Amino acid sequence: KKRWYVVQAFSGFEGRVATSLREHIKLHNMEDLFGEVMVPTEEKFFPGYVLVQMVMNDASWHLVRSVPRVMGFIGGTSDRPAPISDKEVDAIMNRLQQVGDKPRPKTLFEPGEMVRVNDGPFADFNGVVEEVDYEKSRLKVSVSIFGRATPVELDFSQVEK
Amino acid sequence: HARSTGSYSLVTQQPLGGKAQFGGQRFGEMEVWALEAYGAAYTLQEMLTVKSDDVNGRTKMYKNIVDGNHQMEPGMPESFNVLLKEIRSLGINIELED
Amino acid sequence: ERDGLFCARIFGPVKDYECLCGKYKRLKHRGVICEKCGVEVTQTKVRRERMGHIELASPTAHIWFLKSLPSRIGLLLDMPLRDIERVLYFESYVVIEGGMTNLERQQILTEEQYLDALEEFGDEFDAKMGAEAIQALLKSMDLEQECEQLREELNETNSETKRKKLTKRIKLLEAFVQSGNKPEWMILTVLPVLPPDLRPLVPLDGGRFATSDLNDLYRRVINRNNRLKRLLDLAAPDIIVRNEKRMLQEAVDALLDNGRRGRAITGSNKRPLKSLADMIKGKQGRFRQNLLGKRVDYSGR
Amino acid sequence: RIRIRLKAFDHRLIDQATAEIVETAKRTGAQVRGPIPLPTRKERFTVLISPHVNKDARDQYEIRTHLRLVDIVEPTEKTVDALMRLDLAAGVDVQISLG
Amino acid sequence: AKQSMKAREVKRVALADKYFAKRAELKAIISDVNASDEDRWNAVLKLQTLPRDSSPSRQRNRCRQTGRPHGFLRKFGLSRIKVREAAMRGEIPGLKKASW
Ligand SMILES: [Zn+2]
Repeated sequence: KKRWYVVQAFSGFEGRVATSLREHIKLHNMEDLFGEVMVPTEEKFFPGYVLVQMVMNDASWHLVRSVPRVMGFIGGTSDRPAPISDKEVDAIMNRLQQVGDKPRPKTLFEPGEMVRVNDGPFADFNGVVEEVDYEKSRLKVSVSIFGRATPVELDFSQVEK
Repeated sequence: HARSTGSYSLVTQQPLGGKAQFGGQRFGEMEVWALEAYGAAYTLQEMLTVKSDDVNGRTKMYKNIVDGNHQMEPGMPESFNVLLKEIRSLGINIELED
Repeated sequence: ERDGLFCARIFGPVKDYECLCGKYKRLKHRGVICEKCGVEVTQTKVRRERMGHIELASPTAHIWFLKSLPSRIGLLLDMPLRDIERVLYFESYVVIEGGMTNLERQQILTEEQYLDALEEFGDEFDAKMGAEAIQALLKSMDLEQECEQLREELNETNSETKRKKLTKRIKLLEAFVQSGNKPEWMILTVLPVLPPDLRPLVPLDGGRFATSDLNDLYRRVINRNNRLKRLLDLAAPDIIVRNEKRMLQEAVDALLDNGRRGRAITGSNKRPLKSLADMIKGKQGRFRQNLLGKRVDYSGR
Repeated sequence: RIRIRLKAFDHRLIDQATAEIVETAKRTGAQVRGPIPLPTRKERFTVLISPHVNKDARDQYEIRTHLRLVDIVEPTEKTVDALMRLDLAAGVDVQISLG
Repeated sequence: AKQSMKAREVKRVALADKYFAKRAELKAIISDVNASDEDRWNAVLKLQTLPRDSSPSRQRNRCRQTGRPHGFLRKFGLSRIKVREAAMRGEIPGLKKASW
């Protein structure tokens, strides 16, 4: 039985840490002591932590800490580092996309009249949105242009609440 | 080198240092001790409030000198307000009573 | 940045009597704040006196009251410095009014001590850790009650060493009651930020900004605090938020007095960066360099 | 591409506005599409001009709403943002739309 | 028109503003072919119960200056007579005498 553990890497080199970890496994051929390696990603939590299905021998512990650009495990102590849980894995299995679901297929940011456009033509700008076309994913934000609140069809992702 | 009134530093409103930067000579700590050692009290007050730090004090001083007045409105050093903001930016609550 | 460290609405307009973005270019309506600008309308030196506050997600105890030798929280909660730091850096648990169990109030707990206790005293039992637990301890510390006890303890003993150890603890216990200082004010909950004007961002001769060290410190505390708020939104597991709150604790402790904790942080290149307490202390602080000795106009050499 | 719909009652004013917009575009960015005149809306109205009765007595008014379609092919950093500053003549409803 | 008439109109408008959500809902219910008969009946009865002035088909468009019911224009909110005056004065933007 292989239980999960948390590894800390230099944040930013995480995919390269995951690749080097798989390669160190297939070098030192402790293939029966490693199951997977997770870096989850949303359309990126967790910011700098690598999840490893593993068992705990001191040889495999030295293996994971001899993988380059890895600081160490995160647990209660450094003698016997800590696995995480299992009761919160059943609820996480039913839902694995809480920060990008179809629960609210419309408003991604409170409309009202306070928003800023940056991914559209007029970048680094803010305006008041009277009406909105959520159905067709459109916004009528009236930006201040030539001393006038002129509206402009902007994208939900293009603007920022 | 000589300086009547030149540029002023940004974080603490005191004159700049050096010659290439048109600056004023450092009235250091031992000179403050040597003026405490006499009875010179107004000389030290204008030497570290009017001539150096207090911005409204030194504009009042410049108007008073070019009008013949010869008088100082003291005020507070602005760098002491910087000390209050740096101690206050910790968890410490420094104030000014009364 | 709206609204970042160097904000408009939180502090003031860069230009004197001007909305930085665009309205009021004369001297009539000094104060109006349109929605397009989210900016106040006052003087250029108004930002030097105005200060901001960072809502620290996780409580962080002050380093000046935890490592002053003797620590302010060390001789007040009757706990050794070593044990205080252990719990503070998410390496030890602390009990707080457990209940009907066989455990003290000051006595700490380890992973093994908690695990067994967790399966034992699953009901009425409280054993937190970090500044949060520490705060509670201080918060729930009847000052007056301790006075009499300490005073009675000093009059019911003859131990020389103990006498001096008891007189130094009761002195700081009755002094806190004499003033309006609370025991829960030791832990920082609403970290204050120094005025931008006092942490100036000027470019040198060229096209880049030579940034101060305090902007690195505040920007790291805010980066970590945003990460910790997002993880408490997402319900990350225990070890993730313990490392996250521990990194926030070390970030706050590095902002206030850098290097009093283990080896000081550094930006460029290996030299440590200068914190607030290092703007106060030393030969080049504010006392010895700008308040006792000043540079002086009408002077020559 | 940024489509811009200028609408106004006075034609001269509209023209002036359009030119200004073009100028604003052309200095910052490059390849302004051009000021394309769409059809004018001549919304007419008839009314009886007597207070009481005389039905053949009538005034026929109209409001000529003019349209100008200006398009900008390359939205740069500098160009799109510029619009905010350059203020045009009053009584000209503009309507910018990126994409 | 009288003051009284104007007041009445205003009241009607207010009522309309108030009761729109409910009334609309009721109407929808009544329409909905995929619904119970009893429910429909209730809805119909419910509608009756609501005030009459709550209906939008009750309120007459009057001139915003004079309250004259007839000769109205929607674009201007004014009766013909007043509209003409406005036009003459320059008070309606864009409006001028048309010939073709
Ligand atoms: Zn403004």
